[PDB]
Amino acid sequence: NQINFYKDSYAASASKQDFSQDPSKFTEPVV
Amino acid sequence: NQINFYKDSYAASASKQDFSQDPSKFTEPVV
Amino acid sequence: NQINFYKDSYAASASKQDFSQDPSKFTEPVV
Amino acid sequence: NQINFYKDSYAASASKQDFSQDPSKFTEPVV
Amino acid sequence: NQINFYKDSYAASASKQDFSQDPSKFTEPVV
Amino acid sequence: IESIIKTATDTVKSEINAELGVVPSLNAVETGATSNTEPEEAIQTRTVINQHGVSETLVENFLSRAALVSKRSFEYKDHTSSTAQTDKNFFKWTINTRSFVQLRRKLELFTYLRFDAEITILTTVAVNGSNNNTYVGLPDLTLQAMFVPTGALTPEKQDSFHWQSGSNASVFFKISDPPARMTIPFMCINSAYSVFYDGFAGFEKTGLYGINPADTIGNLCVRIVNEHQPVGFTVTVRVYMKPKHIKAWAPRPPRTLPYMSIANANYKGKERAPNALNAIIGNRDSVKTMPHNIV
Amino acid sequence: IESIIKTATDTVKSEINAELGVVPSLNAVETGATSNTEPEEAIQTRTVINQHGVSETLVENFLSRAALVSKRSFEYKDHTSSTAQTDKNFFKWTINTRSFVQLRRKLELFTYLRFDAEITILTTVAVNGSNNNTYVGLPDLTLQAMFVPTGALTPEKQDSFHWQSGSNASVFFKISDPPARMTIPFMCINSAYSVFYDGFAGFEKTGLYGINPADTIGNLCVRIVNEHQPVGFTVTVRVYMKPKHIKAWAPRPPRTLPYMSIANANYKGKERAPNALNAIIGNRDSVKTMPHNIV
Amino acid sequence: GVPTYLLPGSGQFLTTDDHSSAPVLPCFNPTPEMHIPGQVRNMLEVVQVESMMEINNTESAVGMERLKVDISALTDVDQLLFNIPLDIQLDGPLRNTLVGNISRYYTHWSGSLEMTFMFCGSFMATGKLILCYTPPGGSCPTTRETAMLGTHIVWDFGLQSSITLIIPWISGSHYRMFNNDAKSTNANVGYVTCFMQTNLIVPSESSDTCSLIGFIAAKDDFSLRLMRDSPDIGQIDHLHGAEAAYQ
Amino acid sequence: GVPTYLLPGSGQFLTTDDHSSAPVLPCFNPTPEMHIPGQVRNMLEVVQVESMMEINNTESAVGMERLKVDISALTDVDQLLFNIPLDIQLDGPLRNTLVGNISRYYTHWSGSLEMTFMFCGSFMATGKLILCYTPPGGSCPTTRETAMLGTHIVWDFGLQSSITLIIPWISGSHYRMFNNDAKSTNANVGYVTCFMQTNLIVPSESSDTCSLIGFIAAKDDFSLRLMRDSPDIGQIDHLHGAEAAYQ
Repeated sequence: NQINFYKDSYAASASKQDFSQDPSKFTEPVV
Repeated sequence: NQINFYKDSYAASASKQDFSQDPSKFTEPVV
Repeated sequence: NQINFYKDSYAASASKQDFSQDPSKFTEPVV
Repeated sequence: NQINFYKDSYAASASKQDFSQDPSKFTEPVV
Repeated sequence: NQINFYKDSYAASASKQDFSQDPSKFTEPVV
Repeated sequence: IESIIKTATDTVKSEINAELGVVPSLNAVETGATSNTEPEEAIQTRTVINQHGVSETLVENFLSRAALVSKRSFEYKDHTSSTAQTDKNFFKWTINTRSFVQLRRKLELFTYLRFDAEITILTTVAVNGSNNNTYVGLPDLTLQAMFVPTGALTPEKQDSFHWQSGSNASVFFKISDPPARMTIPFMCINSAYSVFYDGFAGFEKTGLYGINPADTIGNLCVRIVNEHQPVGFTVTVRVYMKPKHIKAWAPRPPRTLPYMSIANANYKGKERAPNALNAIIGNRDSVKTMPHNIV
Repeated sequence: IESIIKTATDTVKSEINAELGVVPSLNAVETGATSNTEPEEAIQTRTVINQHGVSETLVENFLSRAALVSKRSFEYKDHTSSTAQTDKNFFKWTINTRSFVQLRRKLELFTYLRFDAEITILTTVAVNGSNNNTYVGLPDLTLQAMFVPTGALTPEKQDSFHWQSGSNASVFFKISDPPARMTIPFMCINSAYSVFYDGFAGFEKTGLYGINPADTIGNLCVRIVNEHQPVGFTVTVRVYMKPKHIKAWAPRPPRTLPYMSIANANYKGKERAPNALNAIIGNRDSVKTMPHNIV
Repeated sequence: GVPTYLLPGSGQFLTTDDHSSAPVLPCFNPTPEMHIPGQVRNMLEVVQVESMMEINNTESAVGMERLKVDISALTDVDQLLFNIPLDIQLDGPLRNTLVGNISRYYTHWSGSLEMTFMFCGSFMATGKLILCYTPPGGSCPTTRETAMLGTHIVWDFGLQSSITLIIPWISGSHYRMFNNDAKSTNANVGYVTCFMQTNLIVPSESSDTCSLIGFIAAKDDFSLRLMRDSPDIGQIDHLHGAEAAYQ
Repeated sequence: GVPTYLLPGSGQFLTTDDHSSAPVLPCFNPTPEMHIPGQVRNMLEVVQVESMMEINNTESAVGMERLKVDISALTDVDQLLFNIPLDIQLDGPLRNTLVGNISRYYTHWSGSLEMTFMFCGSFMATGKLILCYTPPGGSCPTTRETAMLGTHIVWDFGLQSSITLIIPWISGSHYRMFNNDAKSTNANVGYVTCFMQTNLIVPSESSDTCSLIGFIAAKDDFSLRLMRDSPDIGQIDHLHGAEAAYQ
């Protein structure tokens, strides 16, 4: 699904695959 | 035969492959 | 050599590969 | 390196790969 | 990442992969 | 149930089945449709293998025909000079199926459809003849097509500063170009588009009837990016939606009468038959009088 | 921690949990947000499997919407005849997010963002009507868009000989064409773009406040390649930046007041509520008086 | 790859294309699909169900009295009750059917037609009745002996009170079309003619206006092919709400 | 490969495209990423945190006095303290929340809302207090007995000094939208109504202007869908620095 034919890693598709997230940084910033 | 190069599953080709169908829902809606 | 990316079998390339032929239908239509 | 997607062998890329050559046809056309 | 479909090796992509380098040619040109 | 049929079903050979105690043809209408198949009774069939096309009559094949949903021939000029609610180089088309009766009838075949709207925006230019201007070429205007959900503020001008599109979905496509093949997804908070809605949008009693609040996709605000030309053109933006990824529910009677309003299903037929209120089918001279007869 | 969640979390069945000694709902605000989930207390929930869309509300999905950052309708004519600081067929737009408030608010949601700027330059032509010129067709100008880093000398003319681009990045794209989909990388000497910068750019006391020297990407000098036409056009170059490859840090209060300046975050709200200085939210008639009520 | 030549069929919006299209909403997760009842994965499921024809296509039959047909106790034998032009496209009794409105979207149609007629009479209303379907090639019959030679079926009313005649698929071609010329080999399906067999016997206390309700459905071999645009609706002007949804 | 036909969706700048784009800097190695704190990989992490509503949406409440609500020792029982239009889009108390400003970027919103109210009073300021959330379908309640039938929770102030009411996700659809018509089945979330339960008991040395600070957060099932452009900001003119960053 990626048509990145350029030689730079920044010029790829918009990576909408960072599904992992840590809400405890802002919701529960204790101990 | 699918040229879906986008990152969304909705943006694919028109799926004309749902050959399975249940006519007894509307023809014989009994028992 | 076929770039048929459509979902219909009729929309493919012009099949110029039917090399088999029976000339005895019209040349010798006997017995 | 060949993008010949047509059904004819003549319509391919210009074959610049015939490296073999016999100069003795014209240089030494004897015996 | 290379879309070199031509028959010449010079006509390829700009090879930004020559990471190896010898700085001692110009920094320390001794012994 | 569990039918994965791809072709039409073959009929088998039927014989003289004159049997006492059971009968195929005398069915009961007052449950549903009948189960009297062709080799069961009423004919002595032959075994014919049926290889007929069922893919062409698929519901996705029925409904993924890109038909018109909004044709706006908005006038592209220096609207500033003199314009009142005159599509000042942009129209805020609220996305409704119901404007054009062909695809409206196709989607009002079914109560519920989950689909993705492959929206193709074909835009044509015509030089307006009210000012007696010359042809002077058809310009290649880049035409922004911003889809705003409901709740987002629709723009009020051509340069309304709501065309920045920080989070709004928009395409920037010229006219001397292929049309904007864009796919708006299943933009419904429910699991289907209630094409028919026997309910009111608001919780108040004075809400408008038949408009599902779940099916308010939003507005497709289409504008002209570049500034006004000295010669006026009539930019006609035709948005065609191809219901793609079709999942349909509860098929319905098709709309026989001509449509009247977008927001509701109000009806008034033609002045006589056909497709009239008192006569949907065109009348014959008598019950036994037969039309279109070879003699 | 270690949450790799892709869908919304399912709630479990809750019973009568009336237990002495511990309580879920009475939390402490004065640490942070609370941990009282739905089946813990305050409701007797049902086990519902939650399959809702979380990919659409990803921070990359939030921020990779290509919105406007500079709209310059520079006048393309023989500027030589008569022009003073009038965009002589070229403008030296210093690359700042802050010009258009939609994407400015989207990027000022976060203190820090490492991203690659997918810059799409959509250019539209309009014949200027001050000279009462005819339409005479919209020309297909090749439009050079040179991105110069800081320290590089910006050009001063259309044919300024700084458009040679021996090392400067530039694209040469026409208008009767798709727009220049170019990606400017993470052009920051720090590991993120400090969208907010509580500091001064220079080491001197008279430096300008809020402009990060690390976030000076440079100028995007956009010019017209070919020479001046006898008929003047208004070339409107709209650069749209899609924050791609999004990594965001420290989410912030969104900007409620209307923006005032690009270089700083100076504020003045509307003259009454909503979005005013003394009242961000539009006022109700009383504390117990409830607006938008179905009766 | 890099060497790409544009086909003649480029830049064309083929309304019936299936090419993938850019997602406007980029990481948009749609609503989870619930098990809604009545999913129709094929229109041939809609056509396989019953649908009334308007047998009284009559100016006297206004409104409700078009679906039903008032047959009475005629004093003559072998009498014609009604004839149905089995023409789905020629705005006949069928047009307004789920086998006919959907097949008006399709240029080609095939498959055996179902012909189910119910008797909306009293329980003491008795009498045999014959549903003659004749293949095309001649005129529509008006007498019993010239119509019983075709596909006919005798229906005593009895207890189940509904017969299902099956129209067989007789055609030289594989798909009867809707050429808008009923009298066309490739368009005419035939004529379904209804006759008295042993007359409608009704008592004195029962009404002598006993009523037949017919239905035409499709069978499992029915198929529609080239999809056209149904001539049922007509947008001669813009509907209400146009120039207002635009606002 | 070589045979390529252009799609109808070609040459279109879909603002929400993800297609790879030419690198302007060709072998540009970016800055190495350091472990900066507070990475937000999903906005639903921002919405899951507390945010004050402006309960006093009042012309007398100027500036600082909008977040707090001055409740006193009323001499009547079952008295209404305040009602919150749980409308994120209709510029209500919520609009100015991290669950509301971010959901004003999204046409669709779903998930259970958190409703955490803290008591900014003295330690000797005591009294039970009830947070009634009613599902939509009727009017906003003004009395206790017609509001305790909904989602209510009794809050003695005690030691922790903050309750967290949880708004449950009651909707016919899967996602309440922001249709800008609060009174819409698909838009109304309901009404959160606050009542006296056992009255605010305060001593003489404590002030009889005891203050409630509320917050609305999101839960782990909350989700926003179709992304729109928040109506909070308005660029009716060019900002300062425009025509100067251009210079």
